[PDB]
Amino acid sequence: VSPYGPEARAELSSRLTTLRNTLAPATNDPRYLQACGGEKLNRFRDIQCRRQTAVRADLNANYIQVGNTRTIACQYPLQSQLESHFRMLAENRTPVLAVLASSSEIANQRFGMPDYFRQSGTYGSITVESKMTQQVGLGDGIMADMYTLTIREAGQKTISVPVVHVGNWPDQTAVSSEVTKALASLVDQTAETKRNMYESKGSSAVADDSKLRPVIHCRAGVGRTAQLIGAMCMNDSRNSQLSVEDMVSQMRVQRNGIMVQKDEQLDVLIKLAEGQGRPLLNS
Repeated sequence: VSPYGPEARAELSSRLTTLRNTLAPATNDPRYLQACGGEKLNRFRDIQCRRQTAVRADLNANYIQVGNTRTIACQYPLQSQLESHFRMLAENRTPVLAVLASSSEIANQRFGMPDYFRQSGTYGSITVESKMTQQVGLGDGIMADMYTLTIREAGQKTISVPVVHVGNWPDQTAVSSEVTKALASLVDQTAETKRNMYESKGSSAVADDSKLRPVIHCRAGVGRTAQLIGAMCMNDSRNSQLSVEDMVSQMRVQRNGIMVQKDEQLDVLIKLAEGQGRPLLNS
């Protein structure tokens, strides 16, 4: 018996599959947040948002927790959702926003994915100012671009959020383990330098568990986002013993059944798992 063999992984896929089929949204499904007024909520009719963990009423976003690791996964905001997207960023006092949508995607107007973090802009009352800083090589040609978004709203405390942007991670693909672990750490490390900044400042958002969470998003927020979230979860010593099965089941139950979309992305979390002698299945 090898916990990571052909057999074992076959068992993992059965379970995980039944869960996706089971979590599929029905029409007006009560488990999922529904678009109000006819305004559009969902980037893709079928990538839905669990009502219970929903962050705001008008975004497709979710508070997620696997083990002891808390973050917020979302979809790329549609143009009309930006003033709320920034609001959530500000109120969460975001220690870091990781964006995994490639530059070709954002570039292509057909996709309607605004280039919101790479330049200055005014949305409603919220004015934003971007400023590029370092640029880090993660390996295998992958590269992260770093920015700093300053969010200003009249009458509100000005908040700046550090952005980490992996511009060349194609949609529907998995970056290797090594680039993945390399990315996860770069995200954790950025998170703490900023958490530490609010901490030495006495911000009460530190007490609060709905705040100071890493916001991550790609295109649909179930693919490239999941894989990263599964590797941040594994970087936490506290999340010990938590198998891949639970890991995948919590993301899926707290967002939708498409979390960890492709079988190759899942292979990556199975690789990291094997590398720590971490279990795949439960029991």
